[PDB]
Amino acid sequence: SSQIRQNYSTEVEAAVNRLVNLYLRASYTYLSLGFYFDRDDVALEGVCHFFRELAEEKREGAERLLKMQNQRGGRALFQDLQKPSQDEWGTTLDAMKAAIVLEKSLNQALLDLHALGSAQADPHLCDFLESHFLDEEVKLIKKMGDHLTNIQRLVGSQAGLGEYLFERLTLKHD
Amino acid sequence: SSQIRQNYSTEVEAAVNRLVNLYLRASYTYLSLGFYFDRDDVALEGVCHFFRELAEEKREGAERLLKMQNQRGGRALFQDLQKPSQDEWGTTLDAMKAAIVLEKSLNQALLDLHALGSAQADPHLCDFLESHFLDEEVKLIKKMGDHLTNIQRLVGSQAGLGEYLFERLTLKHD
Amino acid sequence: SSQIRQNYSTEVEAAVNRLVNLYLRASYTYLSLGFYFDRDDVALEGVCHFFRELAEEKREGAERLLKMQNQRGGRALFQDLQKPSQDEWGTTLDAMKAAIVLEKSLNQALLDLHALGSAQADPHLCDFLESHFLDEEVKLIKKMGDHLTNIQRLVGSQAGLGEYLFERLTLKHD
Amino acid sequence: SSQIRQNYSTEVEAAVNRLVNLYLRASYTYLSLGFYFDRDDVALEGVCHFFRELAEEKREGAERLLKMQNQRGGRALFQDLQKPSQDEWGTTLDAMKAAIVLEKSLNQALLDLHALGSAQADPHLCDFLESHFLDEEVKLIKKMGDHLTNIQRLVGSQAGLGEYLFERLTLKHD
Repeated sequence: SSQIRQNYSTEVEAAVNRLVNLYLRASYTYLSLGFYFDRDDVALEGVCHFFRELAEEKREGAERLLKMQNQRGGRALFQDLQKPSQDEWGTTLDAMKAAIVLEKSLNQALLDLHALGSAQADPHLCDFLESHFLDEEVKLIKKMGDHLTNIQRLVGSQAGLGEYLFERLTLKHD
Repeated sequence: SSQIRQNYSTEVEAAVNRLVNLYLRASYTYLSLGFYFDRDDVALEGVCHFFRELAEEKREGAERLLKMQNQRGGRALFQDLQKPSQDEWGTTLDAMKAAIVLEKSLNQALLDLHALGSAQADPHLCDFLESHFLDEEVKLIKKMGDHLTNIQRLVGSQAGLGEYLFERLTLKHD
Repeated sequence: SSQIRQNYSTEVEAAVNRLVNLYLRASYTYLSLGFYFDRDDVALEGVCHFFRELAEEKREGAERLLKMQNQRGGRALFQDLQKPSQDEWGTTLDAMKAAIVLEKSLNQALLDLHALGSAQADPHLCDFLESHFLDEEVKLIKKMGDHLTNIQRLVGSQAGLGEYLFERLTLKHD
Repeated sequence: SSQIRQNYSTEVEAAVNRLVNLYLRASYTYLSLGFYFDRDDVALEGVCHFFRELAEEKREGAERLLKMQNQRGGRALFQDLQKPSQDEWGTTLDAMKAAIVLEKSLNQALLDLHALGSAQADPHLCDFLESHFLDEEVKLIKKMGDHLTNIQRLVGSQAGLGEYLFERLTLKHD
């Protein structure tokens, strides 16, 4: 193993490596969601921008885990990154419902790793997770929850106008 | 009684103490109205913000009365604060109708205390009330009157879109 | 329930709601303590000040819990707010002793909610509490412990003068 | 009478003239109180400043009334100014006691003039009095009430030390 490793289990090392793949795959998904709203036949700039920023955020989440792996003396392993589940993502409502499901599963994975951390008695991992990932995740899912109920009230009324105005007044103005 | 008290009646002292409870209870109500519009399933940020600022304003109104009580040589008494009448507040229209009724009754209470003040021949109380509470109250109820007729024109048309746009263009932009 | 709620239990939702009531009621207690020391026959401005700033702090502690409730997917419920235990609070010593007892029970409430959070396996709650309430509470109860021993040495020597000097050199100068 | 005079009664005109004398005499009393605390055998600088600033305030109050008399079309009449009731004023406690009694009588005079103003239906006089004198008077009598209970707790412990620390920490530092 390596000279610096201390109270870092193979069970956690392997789970951190699996979580890096999940973050990296969420990133790839948001890259796909963002460039779909840039198509000339979808053309919702604010929505493209929303998903592109989250792509970057998840890539950074994966790098932060990758660096931690190395601080603890673990060794990183990279697996294939499955392409995003869909190639066309629908409307803003369909894309937001897809994104919150995605975030929810990333959050479950953090929660599972944290439970491992405490089972393994690793206070540093538990802290690392609580400090950088657990709250960010709770805030993001609430933002997305908020966006869903606002898209749902607009789109119920007049779907095309609703999508344009949400993108216009919430995503290009908040 | 206390060395500084002069032309301050027990009838007014008791009414000021009752008005502190009313302000404090209005504050608690606006705290409840504001955090309802923050729920992920209501998600109207501007409306949450409107009621949260009024919560603060009413708490300050109660403190201003509390300080006056002490300047006049009266003694403050605090009673229980009843929880807000409702736990879920409806839509922006239902919340604004509830708020203007609330303001109207606070205003009636000021008006009643002012009438006491003049019956008791207390020029300072009458001035204190006219200077800090009576005009603020008249302006606030007119603002709320204005908001009601604007929410009512939007919501008549397309209710969901109407609520989003009011929150968007009047409360996040005025 | 709500689309965003995840790993948030009823035990804890219910417990945050009651802790909101405790904070709000501590807030109301300090309002009373602060305005008591403003009475012309007590006249200790630094003490009035001390307790008024704690009233603001506990009201904000309650709003911070209320905002988290909504981020997690929980639903806020407000109960009546019991009036402060006393109407007249005695001397600075009697007031500090009551205040440290109040903070101690607030702290026990946080400590019990923290224990719930971990029994329920809620890492985010435990983190939120550790980050915003647990340390602030330890530091405040120490500041108050310090203040009691200083008031006790002063007041032991000469009562009136000891209260005046503590208010003058510790509360109007620290 | 004068081309500008309108709804100004001869009763109010005369009462303003008597209030000018009261203010001017209160001013003369504070001039005396202030230079008494400047005597080398009293030597309480903060107490001297306190009463000298009030002397100046009362002379300005008298000038405010005189300018009003002229705006209303009234005619000012000046009577003899009786010398202060005492030539030696005792201790800070005795001097504060005397001063609060002086402000109380000035305040009763304002109140009685206000009552006249309303009996005569003089809205401008009532406003003038409310705006410039009635509140200033309620805050000053509270400050003096605060000062008396602070001097009484000090002086009750060790009279010479109590007077020195009051002058030192409240009047040279508040």
